[PDB]
Amino acid sequence: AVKIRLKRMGAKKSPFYRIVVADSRSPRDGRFIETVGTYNPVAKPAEVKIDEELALKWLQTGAKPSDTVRNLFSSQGIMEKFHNAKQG
Amino acid sequence: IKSAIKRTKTNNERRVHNATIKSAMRTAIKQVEASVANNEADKAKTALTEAAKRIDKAVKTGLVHKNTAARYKSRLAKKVNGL
RNA sequence: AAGGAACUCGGCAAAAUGACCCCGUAACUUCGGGAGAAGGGGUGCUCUGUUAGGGUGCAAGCCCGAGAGAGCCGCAGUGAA
RNA sequence: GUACGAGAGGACCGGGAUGGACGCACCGCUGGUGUACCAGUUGUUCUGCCAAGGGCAUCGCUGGGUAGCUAUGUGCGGACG
RNA sequence: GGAGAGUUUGAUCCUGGCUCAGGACGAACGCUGGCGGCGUGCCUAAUACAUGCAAGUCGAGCGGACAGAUGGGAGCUUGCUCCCUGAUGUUAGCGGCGGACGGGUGAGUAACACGUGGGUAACCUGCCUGUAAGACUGGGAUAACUCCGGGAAACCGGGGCUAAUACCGGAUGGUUGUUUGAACCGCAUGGUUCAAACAUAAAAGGUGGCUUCGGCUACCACUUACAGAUGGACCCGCGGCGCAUUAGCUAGUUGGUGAGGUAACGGCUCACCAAGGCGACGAUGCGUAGCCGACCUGAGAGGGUGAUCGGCCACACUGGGACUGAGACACGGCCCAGACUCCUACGGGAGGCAGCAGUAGGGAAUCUUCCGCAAUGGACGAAAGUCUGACGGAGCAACGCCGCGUGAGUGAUGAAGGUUUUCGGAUCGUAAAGCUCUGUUGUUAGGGAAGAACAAGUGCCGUUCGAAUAGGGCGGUACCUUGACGGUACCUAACCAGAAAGCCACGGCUAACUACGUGCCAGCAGCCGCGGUAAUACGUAGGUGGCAAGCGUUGUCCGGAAUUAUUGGGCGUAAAGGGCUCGCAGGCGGUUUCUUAAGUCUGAUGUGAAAGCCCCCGGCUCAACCGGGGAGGGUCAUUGGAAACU
RNA sequence: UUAGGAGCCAGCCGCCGAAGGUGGGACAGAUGAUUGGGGUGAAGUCGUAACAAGGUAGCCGUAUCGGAAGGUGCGGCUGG
Repeated sequence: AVKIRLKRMGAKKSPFYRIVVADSRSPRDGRFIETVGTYNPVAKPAEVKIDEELALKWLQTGAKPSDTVRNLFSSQGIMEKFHNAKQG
Repeated sequence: IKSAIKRTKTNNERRVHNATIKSAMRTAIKQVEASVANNEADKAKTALTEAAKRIDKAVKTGLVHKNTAARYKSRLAKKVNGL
């Protein structure tokens, strides 16, 4: 139930996203516990900024993200550092 | 109404079956308590095992929720301790 | 039976109410009352009881019977006056 | 809905059905009274006692009540000429 | 980071009122109105609702139906008809989990509801990880299926057949309870740990591979235990209203004991016994209202509001109960009554829009009965997928903020025309014409983003189990594939001054004035007040001025209002000293010294979420908006300091 | 082992229990003939009470009488 996930922000046409550790029972704009950095889809270049260390503490407690959120962690190697900890 | 009719067709069928577990659990306790008004300890020992047979299987099935059943155990158990 | 003051000078007459315990009581008031205002409720029998408890006596026993729980009865339970 | 009427309205004349008003009759049916009918129940006396009854309490009171006389109940009546 | 101005009067100062300039609206109305982003859009009626949709999902839980033709065979018309169970496909019912969240409304509620800080030794937590263990042996049904029966229907009843990860027994289990020991500690209840004994307490298979056909294996699910993660319940100080023309209020009330009951503490329930409890620091009562981060305003202190977005509670036609489920007393679930609607063959039933829209109705007044699951999200499933009125966008109204226009240079002749005039002129004025000009947008034709990251399937390498190089699992990378908005934004080129401005003011407040009409009449008016014949105040015209796609008026709230004055007034006569006393409560304290640390001062720690205000950057053609970082906000709690003053 | 027990349910029973009915009080609002004052308006009528020693110095509190402002009684006050 505890899904680390995106959070919809910004204007009407061009969205913005914040990567958020929360409960799924709260709504799409619902409350949370603690966040990690950002996401930008409307940039044709990069600038997806992640704290890159804080979620690994939450992943050791166990919080399954959706894959659209998860592959950003693969792009910065959070999960592979975490999989090394699971191989540790 | 929104195709949840399947709930009520099962909820009544579970309501009959759950109460048979619940009411037989009630009769097991009183029959132990029958052996408290009666002055029999050996009959109370085999009835306590007979009662806790239903009690321990009760939370195994559904809502009896052990923290009640601990009070169901010890309140019967001090009476056998009282004999 | 159905009906209720149409009867009639007029609820005249007649029925209706009553007992004791318990709850509850308005306006106004000269604070004494009004008041038993109104408005309803439980009352019998048998068992827990030679009762709780009192009186009486030296005890033995006699009288007074509070509240409840139980339960049985009839339409009714101050069954009558 | 016809003659009539511009409509609105609305017929005579003639058939059938059903009521109110009072009138005779009755008890099968709805109930009413039914004090030498049956059932319950209270106080108290009486048949030696229990049981079971009897008396008196307005027929003690309360629920029913058969015949009988009853009306609001049921029949027909004032028709056709 | 703090402007004032008209008005009492013959004249002056005070005093004191109201008036006015300002700032916001979820605002409405009048007149007009070209466009683009971003944002809101039933406050009154929590009044009633036509129609469609808003919650399902698993054939890899399971039986059967249901198609199917891989082939096999049959009868022949060469047109077919079949009989077996192909791949695979469908899922009424069954069973698993979800439906308690997502979403709306603001009615009650002045109290642990909320806000803040706390406490739990007095609690709970399926779905999440991680660890510890496991998953033995049987049993009886039953729906669907049919077969009858009863019903107008709603549907219901009976007789057989059958399944499962459905249900129910037996074993074994470190749960729990009992009994008896120990150890340690707290804050009384006690708590924690260890031993022994007793008592029971489970589980399930499915998917694919490998098989010696015994099975094994991964993966999914299952039972149990530990923690963590996770939300929830209960308790407590401290906070934010109106009235004393509400002063007395409560008997399960308030206490104890035991009992029952609840996940849990309890008069929470009941018996018994006791008579307390609540109160001038305002109980009880009543009117009123969802609260909060915040919004607006003020220079700050404060005041007003609690709409949208975010937190939480409460409610689901009105009221009451209750089941299954980890979790409800369940917004689109059941049962009951109350009103009402609908149907009935009158016997009976079905229904709940404060879900999205839309309509009625109310009212001054608030919008589209669209498209899409592409992104975000949830739901279930091993996944694809399915389901989504969450959400994504499109549509409406100047509702508001911001952004762009409505032509622009040159041009004196001061044209023409208009208005005024002492008839010289004056102004509408470089304003037009003329000339030159680009095309934001308007128009035409083209090009055409990012949002889309992926999943899934393929490829490998690593690691992990594995009887295994089976076969997987994750982890990496590699290929592939996915747009509602929408050919919309956008950009490219071509086209024309061509499409496009108004309302309000004009005595003094207050920037700006004349001419006609008009004669206490018609009419203005926020304030002083204007008109009984020369109205700069009425109405009109010209001409100014105001601001601009808006402007005025209207109702609100704040401000100016120091005009409830803590910061930031008064009381001789202006509004105001009680007629004066004795005084309980409350209020305040001489001097010197020791001490204490409640107040006070101060550190440290924990916390006051995010969005918003504010500091500073960055992004969108700038702005508005959006993003990044930081501060600030607490009569906060714990802890450690300071000792003059209280 | 040809069935009894256990347990289970139909059924009835009890407490609790919403809505309904009954009953006398609380408060809230419309309405009620008539009346009581209170302001508010065009040269209405009646007096002159105040403000000057206001033609009787006014004024507060109480009592009392009259068309009505007021009158005086008693005490008090300087704003006589």
